[PDB]
Amino acid sequence: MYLRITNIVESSFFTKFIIYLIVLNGITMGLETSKTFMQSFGVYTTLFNQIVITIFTIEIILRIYVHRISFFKDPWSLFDFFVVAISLVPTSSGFEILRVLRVLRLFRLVTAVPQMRKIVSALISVIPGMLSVIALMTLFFYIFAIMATQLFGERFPEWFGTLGESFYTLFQVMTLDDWSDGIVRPLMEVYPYAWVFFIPFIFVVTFVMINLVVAICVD
Amino acid sequence: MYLRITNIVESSFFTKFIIYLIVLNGITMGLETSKTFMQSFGVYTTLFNQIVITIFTIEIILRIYVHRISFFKDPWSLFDFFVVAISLVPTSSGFEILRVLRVLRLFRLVTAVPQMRKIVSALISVIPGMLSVIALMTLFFYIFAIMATQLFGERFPEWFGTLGESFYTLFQVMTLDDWSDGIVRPLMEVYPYAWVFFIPFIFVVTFVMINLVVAICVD
Amino acid sequence: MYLRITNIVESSFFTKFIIYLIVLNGITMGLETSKTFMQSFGVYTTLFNQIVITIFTIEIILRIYVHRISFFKDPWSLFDFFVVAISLVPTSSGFEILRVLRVLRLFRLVTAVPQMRKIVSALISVIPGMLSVIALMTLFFYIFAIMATQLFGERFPEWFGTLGESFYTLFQVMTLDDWSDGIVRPLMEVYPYAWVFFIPFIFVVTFVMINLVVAICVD
Amino acid sequence: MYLRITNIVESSFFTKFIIYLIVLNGITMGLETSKTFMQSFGVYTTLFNQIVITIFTIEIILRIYVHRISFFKDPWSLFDFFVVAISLVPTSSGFEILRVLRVLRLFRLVTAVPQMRKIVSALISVIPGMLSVIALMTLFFYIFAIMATQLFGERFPEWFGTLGESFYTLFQVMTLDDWSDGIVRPLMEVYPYAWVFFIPFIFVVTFVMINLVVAICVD
Repeated sequence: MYLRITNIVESSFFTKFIIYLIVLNGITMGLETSKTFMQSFGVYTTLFNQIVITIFTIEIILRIYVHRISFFKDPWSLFDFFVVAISLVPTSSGFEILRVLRVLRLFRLVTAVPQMRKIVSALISVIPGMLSVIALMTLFFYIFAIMATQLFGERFPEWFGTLGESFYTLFQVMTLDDWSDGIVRPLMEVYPYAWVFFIPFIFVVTFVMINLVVAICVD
Repeated sequence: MYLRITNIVESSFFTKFIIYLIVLNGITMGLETSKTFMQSFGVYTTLFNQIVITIFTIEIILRIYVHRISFFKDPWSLFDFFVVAISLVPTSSGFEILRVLRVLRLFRLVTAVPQMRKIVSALISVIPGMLSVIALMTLFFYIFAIMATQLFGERFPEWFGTLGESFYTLFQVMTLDDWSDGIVRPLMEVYPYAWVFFIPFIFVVTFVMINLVVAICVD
Repeated sequence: MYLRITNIVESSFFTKFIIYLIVLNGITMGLETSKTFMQSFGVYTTLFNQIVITIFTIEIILRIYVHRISFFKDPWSLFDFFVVAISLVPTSSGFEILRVLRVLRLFRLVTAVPQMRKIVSALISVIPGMLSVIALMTLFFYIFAIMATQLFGERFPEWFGTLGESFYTLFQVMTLDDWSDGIVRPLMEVYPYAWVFFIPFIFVVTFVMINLVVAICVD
Repeated sequence: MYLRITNIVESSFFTKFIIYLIVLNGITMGLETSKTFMQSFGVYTTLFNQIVITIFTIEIILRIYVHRISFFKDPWSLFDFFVVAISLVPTSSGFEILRVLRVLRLFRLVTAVPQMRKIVSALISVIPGMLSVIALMTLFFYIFAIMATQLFGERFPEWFGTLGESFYTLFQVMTLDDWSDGIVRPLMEVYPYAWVFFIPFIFVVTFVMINLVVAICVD
């Protein structure tokens, strides 16, 4: 039966039938958003969904016989597996992000369709060249997040009260998001020199970030 | 008479006459801005305006006899047709954007003056090589926009209450506009973990955009 | 006496003496900032200031005899004349920005010291290659500034009430400065679709600007 | 005994033992952030800290015998000396930033591990080719900071009242942070033309910054 199904699975029809369902379930998921649409055709699309979920597990079963070990060493397939598994965790119990994480199956449109895979791959490939810098920065953040917690967290605990809070705030300063009127002018009403912490933080972090883009512009 | 007008239309004088009108009609449109000016020369200009609109339909009519089918296959010519067409819908009925969309005719200074054609074409030409990325992202936006509507739309309906609302908010976060103090800090007073949605969102989207600029800086 | 002074003017000591005065006068101007310093040594400083202003006119007089026409065809010389000229209009009358525009003489440090000249020249030289795009942009801004004034200036005159206000507001959206929570979200409370005006505006302008940087990242 | 210790110090075990304390002390410093953690194990980790602080002085003492003058001409070594010395200044007297500056020792993970060393060095190396620009800019900032103090500091002392405040505010406009709704729109309520100061300042400064990135994307 193997070559029979290996011929079904590898069929152009099959790959296109899946791509056809993704665009439908994506279109159908934009509709589940509408409280109006749901009052009318809610029962329709709850079923249609569970239907596609089966079809997708059947496929993942079919795809596994045909590829076996080869399949659990394919990034795009591994993905597809975990993304369908999520969609299988009952519409109940645990966390309800699991109900929400179901929308991640629409990323299969990236998986199932080449050129996308190409483009995603193109992107992902740039990351290893970035890991030295990314490491450097995270060390830097960690170091500064610590200083700030112990320098401003007493008076300013919303923003710096906890190590995690300082991380969030420092991230916000890095994106240069409302950094002065939002964080540093306030801080300075109590700690006049806080500028001595943040201006250097800004230079270094933006400098590094310029460098990193230039590196991605030469590899 | 065909060649008579093909020599009128194709004449340098004809083109320079048109360009001359555009600059005048453009100057006059900055004047229609002044409620003061309109109270004095308001009548002067409304007529000046209907005049140029005629002169331009005459030209488009002329330009078409000289080119026939070659014309409705020229971007720049097609443009001026539709742009002049907008300005033909009577000053009344329907929507009032049509009255406002008239000033689109000043883009004819781009259409009728070389160099601008060069630069605009330079620009437009870059877009095809971005279509793979642009799609990747729009798929991404669509996915996240759905996640956010169902994760935050009950408590935060201004920002995430509807799929389209979420598009806009997500757009704003992506342009890194007031994202933390404006949207996520508020969100977190109710959903402590919202940062788990927006920081990853910020990374991907900022990553992708650097790559896109670096790609353009290759092609 | 000509070659005598041409040997005075062209002397290393002369130039270095001038550069000496620039850095001294520049330091003195930072001190003129202090309301304290001025109560103490304000008199000390205003005389030294007028002294420097004399010396500089003397120099500029001398420099011209030694170059004649050659001088008023030197950008950097023209600058120095026009900068020293500003500092010559008496401490009284007309516009008082003239008292303030005096501090522009510290740009003589760019003018009198090479390498700076190099760097400045390096920068300025990039400009000609940008003028087609800068023209493109100004036309774009002019067209949208007009549309916005007539679409929004009635309900929102602070931001769009006048052609000039719209220019300013459009510039601000372009710097992506507080654009959503500051301008468009407000606008939309009255004009739900204003997003159809600003998102396209934002795309084009940010596109064009990226193109301009890559263009510069090639020449 | 020299070659004995020169074989202790230069050993793989030595180097990797130091790296072990850094990642341990660094972990231990994130924990001293928690006032919870400190209420239970505060005793443990103050001593652990003093332990590592001894070990680091012992090590720095050892490393100096092995290198003598060669060491005080190594940037990376000099660093570790200063950073350990900071951590020696008693947990008392003077200022409290010295207690806080202790966390700078976690930068030894950069110093004591290559690739980091490489990356940091790669970055720093880019700096000297920026110094003409960095200098140019600081002249410009100083000039405009002076102008602003005398144009806006009377009515607007929080933002432009003092030379240093003008520097800070100018920095913020340069990072394009809340500049319009935060500073210039306000300013314009009193000085209508303030846009004539900040728009040019924005152009020059944003221009220069683009040039500097393109420079770094050449060298």
